[PDB]
Amino acid sequence: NIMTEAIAASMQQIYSRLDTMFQYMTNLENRVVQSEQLQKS
Amino acid sequence: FLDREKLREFLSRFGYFPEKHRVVVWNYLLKLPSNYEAFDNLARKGLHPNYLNLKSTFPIQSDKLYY
Repeated sequence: NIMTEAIAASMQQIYSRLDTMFQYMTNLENRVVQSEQLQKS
Repeated sequence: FLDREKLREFLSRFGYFPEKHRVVVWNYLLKLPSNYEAFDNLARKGLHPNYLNLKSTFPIQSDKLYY
């Protein structure tokens, strides 16, 4: 019972949080994402 | 989000992860510098003779992917 669902349910929460990793990506590393566009041209 | 331990388990229980996040998962785990200057100076010089050419040995018929 636990290995089925207690885990599967608690493992939902992985994406519950990972779903927003992009929110940092756009604000984590973005200075580079951004600088490159000029430096390239 | 980030932390090798969280990711190790997340990537095992969720399984893999989605594409829009390749930048964060990888860059963290792989210690990437995001050395965009170094990369751009590879990108623009001109013609490169070793690989003009690729479909001859690996004939994947996509003129945008071979590019």
